[PDB]
Amino acid sequence: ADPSSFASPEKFNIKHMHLKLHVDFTSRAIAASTSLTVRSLQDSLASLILDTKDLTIKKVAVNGKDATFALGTTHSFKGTPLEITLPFSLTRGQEVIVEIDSVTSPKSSALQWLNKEQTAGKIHPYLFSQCQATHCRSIIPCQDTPSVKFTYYSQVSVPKELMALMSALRDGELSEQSDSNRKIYRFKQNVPIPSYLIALVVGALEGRKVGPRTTIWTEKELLEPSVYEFAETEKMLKYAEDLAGPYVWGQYDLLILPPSFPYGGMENPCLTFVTPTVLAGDRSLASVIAHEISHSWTGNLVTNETWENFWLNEGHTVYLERRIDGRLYGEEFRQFKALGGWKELQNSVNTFGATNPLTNLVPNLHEVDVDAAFSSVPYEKGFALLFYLEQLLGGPEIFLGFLKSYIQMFAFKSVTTEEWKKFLYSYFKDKVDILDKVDWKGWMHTPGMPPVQPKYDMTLANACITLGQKWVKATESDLGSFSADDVKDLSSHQLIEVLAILLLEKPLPVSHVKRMQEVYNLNDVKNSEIRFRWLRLCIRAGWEDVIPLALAMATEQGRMKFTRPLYRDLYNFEKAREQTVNTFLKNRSFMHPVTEMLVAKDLHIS
Amino acid sequence: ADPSSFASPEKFNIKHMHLKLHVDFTSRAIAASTSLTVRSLQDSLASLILDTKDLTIKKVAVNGKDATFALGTTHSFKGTPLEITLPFSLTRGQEVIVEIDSVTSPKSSALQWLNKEQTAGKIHPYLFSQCQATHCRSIIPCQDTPSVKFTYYSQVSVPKELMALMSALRDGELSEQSDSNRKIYRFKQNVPIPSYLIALVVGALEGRKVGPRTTIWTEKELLEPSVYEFAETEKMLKYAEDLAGPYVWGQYDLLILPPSFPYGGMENPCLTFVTPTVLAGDRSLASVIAHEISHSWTGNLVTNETWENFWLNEGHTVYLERRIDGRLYGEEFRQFKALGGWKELQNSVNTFGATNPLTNLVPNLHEVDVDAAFSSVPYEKGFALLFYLEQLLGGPEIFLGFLKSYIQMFAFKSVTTEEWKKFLYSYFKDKVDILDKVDWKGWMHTPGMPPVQPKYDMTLANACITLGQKWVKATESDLGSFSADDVKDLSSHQLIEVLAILLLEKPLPVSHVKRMQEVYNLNDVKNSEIRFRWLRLCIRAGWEDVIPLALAMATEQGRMKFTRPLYRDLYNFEKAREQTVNTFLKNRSFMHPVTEMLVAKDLHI
Ligand SMILES: CC(C)C[C@H](NC(=O)[C@@H](O)[C@H](N)Cc1ccccc1)C(=O)O
Ligand SMILES: CC(C)C[C@H](NC(=O)[C@@H](O)[C@H](N)Cc1ccccc1)C(=O)O
Ligand SMILES: [Zn+2]
Ligand SMILES: [Zn+2]
Repeated sequence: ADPSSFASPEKFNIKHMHLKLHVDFTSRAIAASTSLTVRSLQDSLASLILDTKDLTIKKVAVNGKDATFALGTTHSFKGTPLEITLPFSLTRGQEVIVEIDSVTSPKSSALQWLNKEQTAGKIHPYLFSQCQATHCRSIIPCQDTPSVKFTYYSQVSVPKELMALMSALRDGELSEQSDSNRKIYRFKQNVPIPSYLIALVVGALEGRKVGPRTTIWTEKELLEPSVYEFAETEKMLKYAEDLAGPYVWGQYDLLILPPSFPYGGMENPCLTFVTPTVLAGDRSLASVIAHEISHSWTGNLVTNETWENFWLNEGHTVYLERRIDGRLYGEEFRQFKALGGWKELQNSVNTFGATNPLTNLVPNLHEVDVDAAFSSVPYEKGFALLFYLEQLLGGPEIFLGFLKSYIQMFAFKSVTTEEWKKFLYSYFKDKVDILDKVDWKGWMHTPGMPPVQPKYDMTLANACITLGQKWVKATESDLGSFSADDVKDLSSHQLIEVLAILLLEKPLPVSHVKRMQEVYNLNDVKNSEIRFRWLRLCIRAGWEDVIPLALAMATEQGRMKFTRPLYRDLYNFEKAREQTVNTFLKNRSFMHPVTEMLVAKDLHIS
Repeated sequence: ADPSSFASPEKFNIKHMHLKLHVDFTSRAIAASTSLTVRSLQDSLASLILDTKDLTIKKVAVNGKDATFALGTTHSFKGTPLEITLPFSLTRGQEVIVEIDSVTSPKSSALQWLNKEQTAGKIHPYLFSQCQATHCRSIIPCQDTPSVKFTYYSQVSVPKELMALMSALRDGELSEQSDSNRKIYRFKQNVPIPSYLIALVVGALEGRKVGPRTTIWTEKELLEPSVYEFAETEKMLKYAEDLAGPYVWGQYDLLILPPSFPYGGMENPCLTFVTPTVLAGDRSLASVIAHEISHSWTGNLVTNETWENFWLNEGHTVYLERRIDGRLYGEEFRQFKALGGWKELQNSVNTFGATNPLTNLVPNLHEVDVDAAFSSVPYEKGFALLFYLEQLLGGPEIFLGFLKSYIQMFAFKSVTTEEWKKFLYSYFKDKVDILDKVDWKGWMHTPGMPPVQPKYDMTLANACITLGQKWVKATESDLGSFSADDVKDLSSHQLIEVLAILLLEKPLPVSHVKRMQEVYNLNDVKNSEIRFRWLRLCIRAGWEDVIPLALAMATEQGRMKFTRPLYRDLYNFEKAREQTVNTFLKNRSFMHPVTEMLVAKDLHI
C-alpha cells in the first residue's frame, strides 16, 4: 500500500483505460469519460477506492446501471478518496468495466492553461500536463500509485486548428460529428504504464523528423534552435539500447514546452517533455535527453513500487545516463559527473538536514507531500550505491550484466528495494561474500551522507576544489590575485562544480562577489545551470545589485530547480523581501500550479 | 491470420480469462464459466467469433445481458464457430467482459479420462489435458490461435484426495457451497500465455522438492524413481538462464503422467508434463527436461504467430537444448546430437515424401489438420538452419548473442519468420554480405532435405556408421563375425544412431535381425528410444517373433512417437495385420482421443 495514494493495490488493479477527453479552453476544463478495467485481487470485494484531487465526479456506471459513489474527507495534499459500491461482490481475480464521467477544476495541479498572450505564437492558447508524482488524480479518477501499471487508449476532442499529443503512439484523427469547430486525435499505449506517465499537450505545434523514430515538436519560433540542440537524439537512443537492451516503446519524440514547465525533462513514454532552459546553443545541458532516454528502461519499463522506492527509478537512470556519457566524452568525464553527484548529494543533505529522515535512500513518506519532498538524494545517493557496488563487484562491464538481467527480470512490472536486493544477491551468487560487506542499513535507512565514498578520478575536479578554496579563504588584499585565467581553462561543468562548492560553504563577502563579476563576467553567461548558481551566491552574499537579475530569472522561467530556490533566497534577503513578494503576486496567476503552491508556502503567503 | 483458427486477431483481442472449472469424473466433463476480457481492435465491432470443438454453450452474457449467439457451418477438424452478436457497437481500444457458460463433451480431444483400473494399482481416477496445438477449443470457447496471448486466473472444483494442478502458480486451497463432492484449488498466471499453454491435471498426486523452484509431482509408486531421474532440474534451469537470460515464470515444476500421455514432454508454464517412458534409470533420456526448460523462452515467452511458423518455437528450443547438453556432456556430444538430428529429419522426409509441401520449413496449413501434419521437420530443418547460420556467422558465442537479443526483442509477443529474418539482418548488419549468400528459398519453402548440410564432428558417430554399414552389407557367412564387442562400449545415444541408420537402409533379412538378438540381446533393453527402433527394424525385416513384443510396447505406452509408427508398421505386416486391428479394438476405449483418432487414417477403417 502506497502512503501517497488512497487506493489499495493489494485489493484491486486497473489493467486498462479507455479515455474520452473533452478539452475546453474557454472553460479551462478536461471532461473525461474514463472506462476502467478493474481486476479484483481480494475475494468478495464490495467497494472500489480511487484517487481524486479537485475533481468533480458526475456519474459512475458498472456494467450499465449506475453505481453508488461517495467522496471522503479531503486530505491536505493526497486529495479526496472516491468510493464506488459495486452491484456484485465479484470472484477474484475477476475483471469488470467501471465507466466514470468526471470534469477537472481550472486550478488542476496537473495542468497549466496559457492564453495566446502568454505563448510564443501569440495567436493560439496552449495546454500541457505534468502528472509526476501524484497529479494524475487531478485529471482522471485512478489508482494514482506507480504500483498499478495499465495499458490505455484515448480519444481527445480539441479545437480543430490545434494539435494534440499524448504519451502514446498516434492512432489517427477523427471528425467530431457534434462540433464542426472540433477535431478528435486518437492515441494507443499498448505497453502497461503507471498513472504518473500519462501526459497531454494541446497547442499550435509543429514537428519535423530528426531520426527514424524521432520527431521534434514545439512552436515554430523554438523549432529551429531545438533541432540543433537535440540533433544527436538517435545516437543517444542507440547508445542506450547497446547498454540496456531493445527499445519497446516504438517511438521516441521530443516536445519543448513554454518556460513555465516545472522540470528540465519528463520521460513521458513516446514523448519526452523538455524545458527551453537547456537551449544553451552548445548542447552542454543536452545530457537531459540521455537521462530521459534511459528512463525508457529504468522507470518506464521497470517502475518503482511507491515513491519511497523512487531511487530505483532515478538512481539506475542516473547510472545509465553516466554510462552513455562514458562511451561519449570518455571515462574521465564519467568519473567527474560521479564526483559532482556526491557534491550535489552533499548540497541536498545540507538543504534538508543531515538528520532529516527525508534524506534516507528509502524514506518514510507517511503524511508527506511528495512535491515538497523532492531532492537529489534518490538521484545521487542511489547512483553512489550502484557506483560503489560496481567497484566492489569487478568493474562496469560486470555490473552492466547485472543491470541488463535486472531490466529483463522485472520488465513491465513494479519493484521494491527488497526485490532489487534479492535479485542483486541472486545474480551475484558467487560474489555474495562481497555483497555481505556493504553496510545496507547505513545505505538504505540512515539520513545524511552515505557510509562509504566510492573511489573517483580527480583529474577534472582538482582545478574546481582549488579555485573554490582560494575564494573562501581570500581576504580583501588577495582579491587582486584573481584574474580571467582562473575560469578560462575550465569547461561549463567545471564552472558549475566550483560554484556548487562555493554555495556549500559559508556566505561570501559583498566585495568577493563584486570581484567575481569584475574578472569572470558571470552576469552575461546564458548557461542556466551556471547563472542560477551565480545569482544564488550573490543573494546570500547580500549584494543589492543582483536583486533585479534574480527576480528576472525567477519570473522569465518556471523550472522549480531554479525558480523555487531563487524566490526562497530572495525572501530571506531583508532588502529584497518586499519587492519579491509583490513580484510573485503579480505573476501568481501566470505560473504552473505546483511551482505556485510551493513558492507561496516558502514566502509564508499560501 | 492462423488458417487453423476461425477467430480474427485483427478484430479483437482476449486480454484476460477468469476460469471457474467444475470437474466431474462420473460424467467425464468440465463445465466452465469463462469470463473473457475482450479488447476491440476495430472502430465498430458488432460480432465476436471464437473457436469451439465438441463444446456445448449454455449461455453468453456481455456485462450482464442475455446475449444472442449462433453457430455457422461446421468444419471437419477446426470445429463449429461461435458468433456473439453484441448489443452495442464497441469502439477501437475499448475493453468489455464476456461471460460464457459451457460444458465439454466426454470425447473432448484435449482431455483423457482414465479409470481407477487404468491408474497405478486401484486407488483413484485420473484426468490430464493436452491443448497444443488446437485442442484448447475442446475445453473452453477462445481465440485458439498462438497469435493471441492472455493472462489468467482459475478456480477448479476437485475431490479431496484428487489434487488439482494448472499451468500457473498455486494461489491456495479453499472450500465449496452446494454439490459438496469437490474442493477448490486456485491458480494465478500473470504472464500472458497463448491458449495452447493452458493445462490441467486432477488425480491422486504427491510431490517432492528437488530445488528452490522445482517440485516433482507424480503418484507415490512413480515418485521415488522420478526424483532420481530428474534430480539435476535446477542445474539445467540455471544452465538455461546463463544462455537465455532470466526465468520470468517464478517456478518450474514437473509432472509425470500415466503412460497414455501422447508426447514425451509438454512445456506448460510453471508445470512441465513428462512421459514415464523417459524413466530409464540412468538419465540418458533426461535431455527432455533441458528442452521444455528452453521453451520457457522460445515458445512461451516468444510465441509462434501461427502453426505455419512452428519452427521458430521448436527449432530454437532444439538449438537451446543442445547448447545445454553441450555444457553438461561436452562440445563432442553437442555435435553428435546435431548429426543425429539430421538423421531424424531424413526419417520424417522419408515418411511424408521428399516432395510433400508439408516438409517445407514454413508450410501452408490451409485446410490441414495440424495433429496429422506433425513431423521432425520444424524441429530438425529448423535446428539445422540455426546450426548452419552459427558456423557461417562466427561460432556459438557470436550466435548466442543474437538469440539473447531475439528473446529480449520479442518477449511476451508472437513472431512470424519475416520478423525473425528482419531481426537476424538487423543484428548481423556487419555480415549482410554472408547473409545474402544463404539459399533462403531452399531453406524456407522447398520440400525435402535442406539445401546445405552443416559441418559436424564425427568422433562419436564414426563407430555408428561403420557398424550399420557392416550389417547392411553382411551375408549369411559374415553373421559369425559380429559379437557383443560391436555395441557393449557404445553409449545409449550411439546405439540409437546405429538403429536409426539401419531403419533408413533397405529391409534387413530375418537371419540378420535374429543374429542381432543373439549377439546384442536388444530384446531386454528397457531404454524406450532403443526398444522402439529395435522393434520397428524387426517388423521391417518380417520377423514373426517380434509381433507380441511390438503389440506390447504399442499398448503399454501411448506416446505417439512410439505407438503410431509401431501400429502402422504392424498393419503393413501381412502376418500381424489381423491381430493388430483386433488389439486396437480391445484398447480403443482406454486410449487418448488424439492417439485413438489417428488409427482411422493409419489402420484404414
Ligand atoms: C537529470 C536531469 C537532467 C533531469 C531532471 N529530470 C528528471 O529527473 C525527470 O526525469 C523526473 N521525471 C523529474 C520529476 C521527478 C519527480 C516528480 C516530477 C518530475 C530535471 O532536472 O528535470
Ligand atoms: C523434442 C523432445 C525433447 C520432446 C518432444 N516434445 C516437444 O518437442 C514439446 O515441446 C512439444 N510442445 C510437444 C507437442 C508438439 C506438437 C503438438 C503438441 C505437443 C516429444 O517428443 O514429446
Ligand atoms: Zn529522471
Ligand atoms: Zn518442444
